[PDB]
Formats: sequence, C-alpha cells, structure tokens
Amino acid sequence: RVVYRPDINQGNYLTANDVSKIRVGMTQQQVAYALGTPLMSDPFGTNTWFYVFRQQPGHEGVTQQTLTLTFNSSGVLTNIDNKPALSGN
Amino acid sequence: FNSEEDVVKMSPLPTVENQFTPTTAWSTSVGSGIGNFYSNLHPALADNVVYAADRAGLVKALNADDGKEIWSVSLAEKDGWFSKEPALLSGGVTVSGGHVYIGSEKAQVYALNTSDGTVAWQTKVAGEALSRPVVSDGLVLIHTSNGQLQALNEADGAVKWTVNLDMPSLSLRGESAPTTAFGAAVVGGDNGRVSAVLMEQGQMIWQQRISQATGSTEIDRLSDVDTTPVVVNGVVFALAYNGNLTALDLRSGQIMWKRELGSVNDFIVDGNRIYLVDQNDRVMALTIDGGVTLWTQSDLLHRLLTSPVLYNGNLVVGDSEGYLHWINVEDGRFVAQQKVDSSGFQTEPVAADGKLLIQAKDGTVYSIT
Amino acid sequence: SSDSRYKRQVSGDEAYLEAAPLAELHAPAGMILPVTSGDYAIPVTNGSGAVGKALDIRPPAQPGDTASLLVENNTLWPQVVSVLQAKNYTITQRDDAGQTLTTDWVQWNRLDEDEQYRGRYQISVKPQGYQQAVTVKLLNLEQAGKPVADAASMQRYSTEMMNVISAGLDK
Amino acid sequence: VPDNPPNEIYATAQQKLQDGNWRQAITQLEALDNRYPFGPYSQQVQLDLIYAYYKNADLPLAQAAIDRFIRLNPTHPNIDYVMYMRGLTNMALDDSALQGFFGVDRSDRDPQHARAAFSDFSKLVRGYPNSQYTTDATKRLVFLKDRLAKYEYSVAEYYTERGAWVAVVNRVEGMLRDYPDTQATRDALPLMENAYRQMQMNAQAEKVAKIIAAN
Amino acid sequence: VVKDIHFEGLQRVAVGAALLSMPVRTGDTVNDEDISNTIRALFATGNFEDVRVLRDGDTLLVQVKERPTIASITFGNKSVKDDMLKQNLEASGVRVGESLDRTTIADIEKGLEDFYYSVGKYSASVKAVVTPLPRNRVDLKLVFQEGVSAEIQQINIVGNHAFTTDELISHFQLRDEVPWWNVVGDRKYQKQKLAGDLETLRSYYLDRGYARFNIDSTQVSLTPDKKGIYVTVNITEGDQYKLSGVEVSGNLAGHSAEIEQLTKIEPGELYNGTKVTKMEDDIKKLLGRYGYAYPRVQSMPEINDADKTVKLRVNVDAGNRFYVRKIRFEGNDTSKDAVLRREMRQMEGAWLGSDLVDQGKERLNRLGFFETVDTDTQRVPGSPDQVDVVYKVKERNTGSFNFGIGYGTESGVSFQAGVQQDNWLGTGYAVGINGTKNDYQTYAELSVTNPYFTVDGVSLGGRLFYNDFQADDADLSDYTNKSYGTDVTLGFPINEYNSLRAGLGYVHNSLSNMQPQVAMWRYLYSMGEHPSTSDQDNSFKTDDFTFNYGWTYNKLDRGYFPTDGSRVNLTGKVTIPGSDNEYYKVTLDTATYVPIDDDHKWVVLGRTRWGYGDGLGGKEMPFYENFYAGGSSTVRGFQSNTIGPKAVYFPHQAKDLCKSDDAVGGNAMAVASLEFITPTPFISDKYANSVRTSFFWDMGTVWDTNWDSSQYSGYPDYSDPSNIRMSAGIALQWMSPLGPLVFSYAQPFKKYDGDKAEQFQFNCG
Repeated sequence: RVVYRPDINQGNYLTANDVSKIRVGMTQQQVAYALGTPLMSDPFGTNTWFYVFRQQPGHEGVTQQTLTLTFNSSGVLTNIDNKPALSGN
Repeated sequence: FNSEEDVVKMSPLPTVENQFTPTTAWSTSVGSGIGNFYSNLHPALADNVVYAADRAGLVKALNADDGKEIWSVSLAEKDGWFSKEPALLSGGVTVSGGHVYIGSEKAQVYALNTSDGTVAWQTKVAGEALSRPVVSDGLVLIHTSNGQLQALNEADGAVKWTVNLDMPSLSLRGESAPTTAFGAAVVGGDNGRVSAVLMEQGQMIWQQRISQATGSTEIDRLSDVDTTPVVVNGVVFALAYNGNLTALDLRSGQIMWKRELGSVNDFIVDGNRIYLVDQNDRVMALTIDGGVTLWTQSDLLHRLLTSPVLYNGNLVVGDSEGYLHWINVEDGRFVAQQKVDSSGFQTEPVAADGKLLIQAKDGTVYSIT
Repeated sequence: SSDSRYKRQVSGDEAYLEAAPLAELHAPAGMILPVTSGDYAIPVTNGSGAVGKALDIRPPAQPGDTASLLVENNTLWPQVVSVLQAKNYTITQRDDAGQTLTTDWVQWNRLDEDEQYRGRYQISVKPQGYQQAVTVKLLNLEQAGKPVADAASMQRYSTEMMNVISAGLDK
Repeated sequence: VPDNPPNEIYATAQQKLQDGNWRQAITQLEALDNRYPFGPYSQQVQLDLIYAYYKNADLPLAQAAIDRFIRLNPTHPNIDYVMYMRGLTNMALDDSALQGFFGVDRSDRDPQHARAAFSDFSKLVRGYPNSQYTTDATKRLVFLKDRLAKYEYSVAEYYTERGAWVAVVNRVEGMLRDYPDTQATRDALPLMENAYRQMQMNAQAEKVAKIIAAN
Repeated sequence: VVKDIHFEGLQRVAVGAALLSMPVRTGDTVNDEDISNTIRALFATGNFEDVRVLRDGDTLLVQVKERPTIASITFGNKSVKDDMLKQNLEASGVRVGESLDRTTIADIEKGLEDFYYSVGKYSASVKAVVTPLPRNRVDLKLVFQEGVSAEIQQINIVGNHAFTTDELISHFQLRDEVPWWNVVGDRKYQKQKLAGDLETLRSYYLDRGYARFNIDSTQVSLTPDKKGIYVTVNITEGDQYKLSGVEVSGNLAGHSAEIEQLTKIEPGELYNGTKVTKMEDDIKKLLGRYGYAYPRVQSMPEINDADKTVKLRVNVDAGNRFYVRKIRFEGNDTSKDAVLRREMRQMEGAWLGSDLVDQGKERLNRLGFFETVDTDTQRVPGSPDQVDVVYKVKERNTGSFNFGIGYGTESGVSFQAGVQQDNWLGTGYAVGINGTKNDYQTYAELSVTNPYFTVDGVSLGGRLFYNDFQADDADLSDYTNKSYGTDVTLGFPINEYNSLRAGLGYVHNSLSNMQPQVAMWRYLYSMGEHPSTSDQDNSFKTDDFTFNYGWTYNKLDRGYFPTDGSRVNLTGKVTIPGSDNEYYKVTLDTATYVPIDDDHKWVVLGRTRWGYGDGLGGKEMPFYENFYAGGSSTVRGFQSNTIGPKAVYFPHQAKDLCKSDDAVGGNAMAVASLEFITPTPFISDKYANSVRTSFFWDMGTVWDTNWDSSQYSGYPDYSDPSNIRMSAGIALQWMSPLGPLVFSYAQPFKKYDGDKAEQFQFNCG
C-alpha cells in the first residue's frame, strides 16, 4: 500500500546547463574535468561513457535523465545521446 | 587520597649553649606580613626610625627605640577596585632622600614620603619588581621577572631607560639588585650570566657565565644566592647565581679564581674572610685571594635558614622556627641561641649602628639586644 | 582416555578440501571481457604433497636434510666415539679409520610410538678444519618396519642424532 | 615457576608439550624465551611457541609472534612453515564462530580475514614452488577465492533487491573484473542483465545477454 | 708470528667473534701498540669491562671481565607506574638480559629523576643495587624515594584592567586553592594543562571584542624549596572592536541565499571570535551536506582602529561534488552483511550527503547490537572526486542461554530451561523460548519475529504459549488455572522514527478451585456466572479472539545505555465481537532522557507507565489481566507486586470478611520515576562502559475503578487513587559478560498499610 520509503537516487549528478558545455572533438581529460567522473562506464566493448541522472523520491514516479556519450579509439569524442525522460510508465 | 607524605628531614637543634644572653628589646607588629609566600620584605632603617612593610597593604613608620608609630598609612587603593587591591608588595623596602621606594608585584614602585607616607608618585614598570630597589645617583634600578633593568628618575619616576636580558623557561626567583660602582652597576641573572652596564645611557659592557649545563639537566644553580654581587678595589665577587664562586674585574670581568663547589646564599666582605652559606645550611669562611676554605661549620645542615649578617664580631643566621644562632668568626660552633618567634623567619636580618633588627613572618620586628 | 592424535593434525574441518573447480569463461564473439585485472590469480602447481588431516604440521625441528650446525674446536673422534657410549647404543660397523661410522636401528621415543622409529644412521664426524662434523645422513628409517623416508620424516629423526650428541658433548 | 639453567627446563617443556597439554608447555616455553632471550636455539622456542599458540586457540598472540619471527630474521631455511602457519591462523580466525555447526553459511560475514589469508598463501606459493605446503595452500586458495566471490554476490543481490541499479552494475563489473571464474559470477550475470534492463539501456543488456547465452 | 689470538670464556658471545675482534692474527708483527689496540677492541665489544693482554713471542694469553648479565627490575616507587620506568630503561638502552657495568647508576638515577621533574616531584632519590647471580646475571635493585611534589603558590596575571585575576582563573582548571565550604573535590599542580588554560584565557579575552590582544610573555619560577611554584603572564588589552558586515565570496555553487543567510550579522555590534569560527564551520557543514565534502573555506578578519571596527573577509570555494563509490563495513563477526546494510541512508553510487551517512550511523547505533559504530570517509587513490565510506563496528553479545536440572526435596524433577537470543545467529531476527516443568506446574512459551518481512521495513512476528498452573499451594490463595493462546502481529514504520503495528490474537482460558473473594465474584456476577459464595468448588472457563494495535516513537541516542532522545511506546488491545470477555486495555511508556554535561556522563532520566480497562458494556474486565506493580522496574523498594488493592475474602468453612495481603491488582496504574546518571570514578574507564549507576526517586500507585464501598463501608476505598506509594535510593546496572545485570537499594518511606518493603532487589532479565 502506502507505508514509507526513503528516497532513492543514483549518482553522476547533472544540471541542465553544463550539458551545453561538452562538445565534439574534446578530450576524455577535458570532459572528465568538466562533468566529473563517469560513475558507470562501458565495462567491455568499445570505450563509452554513461552519465545517468536517475532519482526516485519514493511513491511519486521515477525521474531519470541520462546521457551516455560515445568516444573514439584515440580517446576523443564523437557523439552524444540526450535522454531527458524515461518512456515506459 | 591525601595521606602521601614522604621527604628527607633535618637536624633539629644541636647543642644549645649560652655563651651569650639573647633578649628581645621590643616587638611591634605591622600585621601580616608575608604569610608563607616567598619575597624580600626586609625592613630597612635610618635616623633611628625603622620602616616595615606587609604582604598586601599597609606600611608603617616605627621609632627605633621601642617601636612606636610615626605614620602607619595603607598603600592599597582606598576604594577597593576588586577587593581593597592587595598590592602584593614584594620589593626590598629601601630608602634614600626625603621615601621607602618599595617594590611590588603589581608592576608598581611606590615612591613614598618619609614625612607622612604620601605617595610622591606611583609608576608602572615592565613586569613585577621582585627585586630590591637601590638608589644610585638619583637613579633607582629594578631587576624584574622580564629581565628589564628599567632605571627611573628619582623625584618623578621618569623611566630613564630599560635594558633587556634573557631567562630560561624554568627559573628561580633570582632577582639581583644592582650595585653602584662609578656609575658601573652590575647584576646577576636568572640566565646565569652576569653583565656589566652603564647608567646614563643604559648600555652593557661585558658578558660572562659561571656554571655547567642546566635545563632538562637541572644544574645546582638553585641557590639562596645574594644574586646581588659585591665589588672591591676593581675586582668583584659575584657569588654565582649558581653559587660556584668567581672573582672578576670591572672592565674585562674575567675569571680570577673559581671555587666551583655549590650554591651560595649571601656573602660578607671584611679584611679577608668571605662568610656565606651554601645551599645546604653550610656556613663557611673563605679568603679573598681565592677559594680558600678557612673552615666549615655544617651544624644546621638540611635545616634551611636565611642569609646571614655580620654583627660586631658575631655572625648571625635566621631559621625556619623563630630561632637565632650566634656564632664566632672562629669556627664556628654556636656562641648562643635564642627562640624568638614561632611562625618563623624568612628574610634577611639587616643591622646597623648597633641596632640589629629583623622581620618575622608576620609579627615582624624583634629588636634583639 | 583420548590420545594418539589431535597433535600432528591441523585444527578445523575438512570441507574446503572439496570446493568446486574453477572452470574458465564463455566468451562470445564480437566482444571482450573485463578479465583485464588479474591480481587474485592462482598460479598452477603440480605439487603434490598430501593434504587435510593427513598433512603433518608438527613444528619443524633443527639442532631439510641437515641444515648443518657446527662449532669449531682438541680432537673429537677419540672421545665422540665414547660419547656414543653415553647411551650405549648399537653399531653396524665401528670405523676408527675414516673417523666416522654407521650404526644399526636406533629407536627414539616421542609421545607417538607408531611415529617412533628404530632407525639406522650414518655417523658423519670428522674435524674437517676448522670444522667439527656433527651430522648424520639417515641410513634406514621405517614406520616401525614400514619403510618410508619422505621429507618431514627424514628431517625429524635427523635432528635427534643431531642434538643427543651435542648433549653427548656437553658433559 | 621455578628456575634453572635453560637446558633441562626446555626439555621439560618438550615433554609436557609432546604429551599434549598446552598451557603448561606454553608457560615453560615463553619462560625459556624470556629468561634466556638468546639461549641455545632461542628461535626454536619461538617456532614451538607459535605452534602451541595455534594448537591452543591463542590466535592473536600466535599472529603477533609470527610477525615478530618473520621480521626478526626473514631469511631462514624453515620460514615457509611460518608463512603457512600464518595462513592457518587467518583462515581459522575467519569462520571461528562454531555456531555454524547449527548449519548456517558464514559466506556473508566480514571477509577481511579471508583476504589476509589469501594474500599470505599467495605469497607463500609464489615464493616457494616446491615446498612441503604448496598443495594444501592451493586448495585453500581456491576455496577462499570462491568465498570472496560469494560475498560480493550477496551484496549485489541485496542492492538489486533494494533498487539501486547503478550500484548493482558497478559491483558486478568489479567481480567480473576480479573473480572471473567462480560459480558466483556465472550465477550473478542475470543480475547485471536485469539492471541494464531496468534503466532502459538495451544494447548493454544485449551484450550481457550474448555473454550469458555463451554458457 | 703469533700462534693464537686465547679468549677466556666469553660465555655470552661466541669466541670466534673474539678472534675477529683481535687484529693481532697471523700476518703482522705484534708489539705494544697491538696489545693496546686489542685492549681497545675488547673494550669496544660493549659487554666487557676489564681487558689485559699478554704476549710471549708467538703465544698470546689474555683476560676479560664479564659485565653480563642482568635480569632484575625492582621497586621502589610509590605513585607513578613502572611501565614508564621500563620505557625509560628501554630508552636508557637497558633491559633484562644485557651486559651492564656499575657506571650507568648515575645515568639511570638522573634519567628517572628528571623524569620525576617532568612529573612534578622535584626531589628524587632512588637507589640502584646490583646483586649478582651465579655466572648467570646480576640484579638491579631499584628502591625509590620520591619526595613530595610542589603545589603552586599563586597565579598572577599582570596588565589587565577590564577584569580581575580571580574570575579569569575561575575560568581556569589549574586552580591554586580549594575552599572546604565549596570543596568540589581535590587539587594538584601539573605543567601540562598550562598551555590549554592559557589559550582558554586567550579565547575568553577575545570573545569580548579585544581582538588585537596578545600574550606578551610568561614565566614560571620555583621556590628554592621545590615545594611551591609561581607563574605570571604578561598581556596587552587592546580596545573593543565592532563588526562591520561580511564579505563572503568565491565559488558558491549558487548558494548565496543560504550562504548569506548563514552569515546573518547584526548591524554594528561588538566583535567575537568563537561565533565567527562557528559560523565558518557551519558553512563548511552545509556545503558538505550538499555534496562538496572537501570545500575550500577561508576566513581572514579585517580590522581598523580608525574606529576600532572589523569587517569580516571570508573567501571560500567548493571543489567537487559526488564521491561515493563503494561502502564497506568491518567488524561483523557473525552478523550478516545485509542485516546492517538495510539500515542505511546513503546509496552506494550517488552523490555524497554527509548528513545521510551520519543519520545512517545514528540509526545503526540505536539498533543497539554493538559496542560502537565508527564512520570514515577516506578518499580513493587517484580519483579526484570519489571516496569509499567505511563503517567500523564492534559486536556485542546479548542473547542469553541457561538451563537447570534436578530432582529435589520430594518430587521436583525440574526441567527448568530458557533461552532468548535477540538477533539469533546474527541472522537478523530475534527469538525467545522458555519452558519449565515443576512436579505440578507445567508451562511453555515461544515467540519469534522477523523485523524485515519486506525491505521497506514491514516487520512481522508470531508467538504462542501454554500455561498449566496446577496452582494448589495448600488450599488458600491457590487459585488453580490453565491457559493457552496465540497472537500474531504486523509492524511497519510511518516516518523516520514513528511506527505502528496491528495484528490478531486468540487466547483460551480455564480455571477452577479458587477462593471466594469479592473481586473474582463481582466479575463473575458481571459474567453472571452466580456461583456459590459459601464454598470454593467453583469452576469456569472462557475463550476469546482479540485484536491488537500499538503505536511507537523512538529517537534514542544509543541502544542500551542511552544518553539522549526519548522513546514513547503505546499498546492497545480490545476484544472482538463474538468472544466471551468484552473489554479493552491500553498502556503507555515514555523513557525520556536529557544530558547536562556535553561529555554526556551526567544525564537526567524520567519515565512513566499507565493503563486502563473496562467491560465493553454489560460485562467487566476479567481479573486475570489486571495491573499491579512492585519489586523492580515497576517500582523499587517494595516487594514484587504488592502495591494496589488487597484481596479480601469471604468466610476456612467455619461483613464476615477479612483483610489480607494479596496484590489482587487493579485496572488503573500510574507510575512515574526520576533518576540521575553519574559516572563511576573508581574503576577502569575501559571496562567501565559496561556498568552504569544512578540515584532515583520512585513513586506511583494503582487502584480499582469499579471498586465499590458504598455498601463496603469500613474498608480502604481502593476506588480512591490518591494513596501514593513512594521510595528512593540507589541502584546500578552492569552489562556483565554473563548478561545484563541490575542491583538496587532504597527504602520506601510513604507506604500505606501492609506495603511489603524489600529495600534490596536485583534482576536477571
């Protein structure tokens, strides 16, 4: 029913402005400095990062914006993926 | 949790004899006094009038015939600021000019008035004046607990100048008063390094050192040493702040001989003997030329006393029980003994022109016959 | 009324002695795995010493074959021989000539008689120096008749003839 | 405790130990060490000391004496024994709660002891290939590895029950980075799969699915 | 030319080392200088004290003296502890089993004497005596004479006028004298506290706007008697000083609002130091809470004597936010991992909220399964913005076990058992099992509860029992009985602290052969069954389902020996329609706390307990549920269960009534209490945490509501409540390694008729 639950959130915090800073052609170094460290990286396959801002305040939906930018062998960046919402509830 | 006494003891009272007949002419009080605190409140004397002092407040003015008052004014501020302002007087009560320029602990040197006891002026000084003031050409001087030989204009207290010295972390209340010698004063030091200065500008000309290493290696510099030295004919006898006797000149201030034995407590110069006591009640006699043990009486050993004084062919020393002990210059057994106070004796029995006096703990005076 | 064991056996259970084998991942094509951090790795080894309660743990002895201990001297052979007779033990052949000899079964006695063996010894004693040879290469050691001469066995009963001759000198 | 020169009393300690009674020999032995810090074989007494400590549950002091002997004179023809003994100390220290007799699984408690034990045995093995204590060391190694894997898997299970679906992925990645052979990993994989499923990250789920299908 | 270089019985070191020592071996001609250098070498061994060398051509005969050995450390001292003595010896390069001469006697003497100097007893005379042992060692006889230390004489403070000395040294710790009229203990000197006391003076002096003051100098003399000391300090006042605004700046991560609001400064008032420092620390705290756990904070004052006013200048910066990567625990011996991870409020893999981990720790503490709980937020190597919090914990054995067997006087066969574990096996949940078998009584008991049937916090736990109390003492106040029943619950939280719980219970009951009292019989007449008052062959039974409920609220500081926070409880229970005993009773409890010393060693404790009952229309509450107190935590002093109305009987088959002392027990209780937590200054503080003592002042009463006396004229109208029983005394609590322990002593003073005093009680519960 409706009893109680402490709020649940998962790391890699985000704003809605700095995500206008990062750009193509930048470095792993520049990006890592800009947005902090990617808490959830691609353990295998190609190197690729996953910045996910997911949050559950408990019994009131679940908010999550995620952005998992691509990369390149040389350690440079190629593409990004702006997922602001979670389709599917 | 309060039953933990343990210490070494002392010889109680060897062989009282009666080769003299000691009596107490008169004993006025000035009230406490000194209690048990350590100080130098020896009462001085002139013009057949003594001038005692106390711990906190009053002074007096007692005639030196039976101990009758001339004026007994307090000194602490009338309207008690915190509580009647215990002035904590701890300076040697000297006098000169018109004037018992008493020392203090509140960093004050009250220049009083022999006439009636009205402050000619107060004055603040760096640190406390644990020493005894000494007049020298209208220039008093004060050794402090901050090593500052701040001289002062006599009539006003106009601070002529100061000179800084050093001091270790832990010391004793060694507070050498200077001694005049052709403007060239001289003092000891809690450091252990006698200096030599000039008044008119406050400038030192020379430095020395006496004893071995101390500080976590505490040397026998602890001493009832009359940190105030003496000088004769251009040579000094600065019985060391330690006590390791040394003889030195004025200009160079160089070692003439080193009787490096113990820790001095006083000295007296007459002819050739140097009577004194060394750190353990050990009354000795030494010659001018060098460290020369004329003899050694050690009766009262470990039973602490006060610094001695000559008196018409009879050295005398105080005690911790109100006893007097009279001794011939020839070693050195007692020539008599009295028991004149109960509280005890702490300070130096000063004497002059026949009149021998001393302050008790509190019931100060005892005009000895 | 409980003895003869609990003393040369490791304490505890023996469940660990049967853990599952470490099969290896399993690794589909077109992909890598994050095995890239081998530091808890296990190096292979043939062995093969016994395990479990069968494994001896009895603390090692010394005065493993003769981690030698000597102390230079005058001569020793003319008296170390009778240093034997300090115990009056057997001989297979006395040899004053080579200044050494070899003996027959010698039976020590611990608190474990089955473990206590009658044993044969090659007494190695000469002054080779500047050197005083107190060592013996085990000759014949059997499990009270069952001939076994592996390391701990060969190490231990060596140490007996080791010291009981120093103790044979300290007279 | 009476007093003598060291020889006879040390032999007495020998007797009262070989019997089996510990604490008496313990006393005599630490004595012979103390009253003669550099006696006949003043380290022999140390080895016997640690052996008795172990056989008498004196775990912490055993540990301490082990360290002291090691750092006192590391190179020593028998030190491998001491390595192995330290390993036993850690291991037996781990599951010490005999309550497990009731039938519970210890595999979820503090693992730190297992970690020290594993480090020790590893150092022993790679430092001495053909010593007397290699095999049993290896067996214990394997078992400890499995234990650690199981522990981390427990944690991951708890989280995936909670919901924290980035903690799950991180923990599983860590295991898969460190214990990539035990049963625990081949068992936990579906957890990572489901996690990736949750956060609408699919291609990742397909990767882990190909993995899990390759077994 | 030499033939040998003998060595007379080294016996402590190998003679080969002596061969190495002598440079006079074959290879060089030996002469007087070589004799002397061999002398030097044998003196350079550190273990010998007398060498002579003799050479006759090739031959070389020598001698040697034997400083070894030493095994003795004697005392000696009276006050200080010889552990530090051994430490000095180690520093002195001396210990058991060495080669020592008789020279260092003065060295060790001076060492320990200056040690006592550091202690404060500047009069030290010990003695070192070396008696030998047969070629084995020599002894070190160390008897001590530590003369009395020195109490101070005065603490002067030159150069102050805004105050005096006394109130300054009031706020001191190194006192000078203690007055009996207010002696609060004892006194002694110590050099150490000088620094902290001086700085306390400094702070206090600052907090009144005397910003630019300073401690010019300080000295300490010593009586030329080593029995008294002195101390003086030199200072410079400086004027008052006035605040003028605040100048926060730097990188705020957009928080000025909260920031500016934290630096709310009254316009134009005097300076302070401590308030400024605290405000800075508070900025640090908040900014950490939002995530920047490692902020760059900096506060530099800016004064101006042109008006003696200060404008605070604070510049800060944040750093980086989110750091948590992996949370670990250490200390769980048998307790599971999850069991203590459930109580957490910082999800691994999220931004660090300092308050989150902190309240997690507090919750973990109030769980009360451990000695202590210790956090840590160490950084991670190489990463600039990550950490790994770890909680350090230490278990605490709580659950008991006992067992008692015997076949006593006539027919006892006691299978007295009992166990309750309270977090069984660290598995997470608590159980409890009792059971006994007297020759006539039979009783069982069993319960269990899993306080996580879900993960959100929904607990659950059942219980059932059995009682076969044959209950025939001889024939009076025996009241034979048999009862059994069960009950299940369901607990779930509602916020961070509060909670609720409900659940059904079912119980049967049966009883006969009881005495013709009036209470029993009034209740029976309420049930209607008009039993024969005369005799006592009475018989009756019942059965009834029941519904339960009870609120809670806990905020306690610790688990077992609290020091702060309260804990209210509540329990409600009411019959369900269809049963045969219609009524309801509710209770309550508040274990409030409060500390007074910030050390939290001095705590005021109050508590209470209440109740009620009824008969839910028509009927009246059944007596086998009434309330009554006494003997223990109910109320001390008195005997167990003696307060409250006393059962009166009817007319021993031959108002014709009689009074006695049977705590029949009423249906309305009210008991308060109050204590005073105090330390135990006479035991090792380490082992002292497990014991607890306090004074108290008990009170309280119970009574009967539906009691009547309109026709029961001359009897204590128990219906009146105002009949208070009181007591007061001393008790203590030991968390003994066997388990929880409590002993008590008091003396009930206001006690009405028949109150059975006991004055001395304990409990194994």
